[PDB]
Amino acid sequence: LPSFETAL
Amino acid sequence: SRLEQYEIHIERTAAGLGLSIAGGKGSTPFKGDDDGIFISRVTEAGPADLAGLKVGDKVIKVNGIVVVDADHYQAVQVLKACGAVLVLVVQREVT
Repeated sequence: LPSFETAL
Repeated sequence: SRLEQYEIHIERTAAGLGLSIAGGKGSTPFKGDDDGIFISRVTEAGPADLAGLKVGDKVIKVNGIVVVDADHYQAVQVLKACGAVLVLVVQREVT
């Protein structure tokens, strides 16, 4: 599975 | 440990929101088997920190838009696109 982390 | 639900009023600035999200439906869960949207980072003295956001908060709504079941891209787009001011509804474990 993807492991996503997005800074915003 | 109480599970509380809070509203967090984030004013977007030139530095964005000052937060990172992890998780999302169909992705590696941030916390246990809950693949919801969680706050993984909070920029010190950034908009989210000033508004009281904490790492580990679970994001429930953004300006009334539910994202409890959102996949990751969905939540990113809501957080990017849906206002100069974001009223987040979050869930948090409190002592």
